[PDB]
Amino acid sequence: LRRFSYGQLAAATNSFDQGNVIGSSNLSTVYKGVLGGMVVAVKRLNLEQFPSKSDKCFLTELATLSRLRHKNLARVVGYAWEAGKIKALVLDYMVNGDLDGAIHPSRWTVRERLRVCVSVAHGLVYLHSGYDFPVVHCAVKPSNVLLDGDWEARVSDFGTARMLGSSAFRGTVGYMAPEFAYMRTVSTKVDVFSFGVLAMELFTGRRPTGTIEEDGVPLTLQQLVDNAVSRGLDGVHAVLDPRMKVATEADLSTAADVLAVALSCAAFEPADRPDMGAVLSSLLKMSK
Ligand SMILES: Nc1ncnc2c1ncn2[C@@H]1O[C@H](COP(=O)(O)OP(=O)(O)OP(=O)(O)O)[C@@H](O)[C@H]1O
Ligand SMILES: [Mg+2]
Repeated sequence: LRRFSYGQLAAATNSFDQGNVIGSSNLSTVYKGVLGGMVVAVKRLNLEQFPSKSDKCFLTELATLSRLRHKNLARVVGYAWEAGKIKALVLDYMVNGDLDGAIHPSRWTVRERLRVCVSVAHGLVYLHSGYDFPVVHCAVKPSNVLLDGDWEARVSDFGTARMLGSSAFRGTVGYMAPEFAYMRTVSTKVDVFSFGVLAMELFTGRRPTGTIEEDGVPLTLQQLVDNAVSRGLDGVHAVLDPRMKVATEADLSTAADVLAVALSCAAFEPADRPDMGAVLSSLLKMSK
């Protein structure tokens, strides 16, 4: 875990040039950087506008990510920490962007999307039980899944992690377990829920925003998928991502099986949700 200066990160990011921006939110800007010539991502918190959650998310990401390692997790290289000037994480650069960009001939066949689910599941199994204490990520969603030079998925963005010991929901709310969104309850099951929603979006191509139908009742992504799965393989086909090739029985059957797993993950009651271990198990049977 190297500590970097402002000047070092300024130089690496070409003076934080707009053309090096590879990612943005209200709370941070992520820059491509080059330090032995190692390519990195520099996640720079927005200290000027949002000092106190910049601090919370900075320290959370730094404390959490510096203790963890796994092939399906983002990797921290170092940080810069100069109050009032810069707080930044220096991360392994992931050349193929994030899963949100990948979702919204194509490489993203049913098998390749199943592979991403498996990879993310490995990351989440490690978070929940591979370290000395369970780490709950709390923001599982496609924009927090990055892609390798080998298109291997990596769980990223630990700014909301906790260590234990038109639309229907806009922005990121559609990914959140109800007990997490409404009461900030944190358990490993909140990540199981979000993983279910991620998998649904990955195979339908639909953000989990949902829709207010015209009686004013919201149709969640989960309910859309539940209705399709209940209508059999032909129902599932109707709801799958139109940009995804679904030609063989095997590809449709595999996608149907993922959505059935995703529906169990997104159960309303936390106790009805499987653990990530059983989720991984189901997905590993489906990669055979
Ligand atoms: N290591 C990395 N390599 C390449 N791109 C990255 C990396 N980390 C982040 N990005 C890009 O930056 C975007 C946002 O970064 P990140 O999610 O870490 O912080 P955030 O924007 O504050 O979180 P959120 O978007 O959930 O509010 C990602 O969607 C991704 O496209
Ligand atoms: Mg974040």
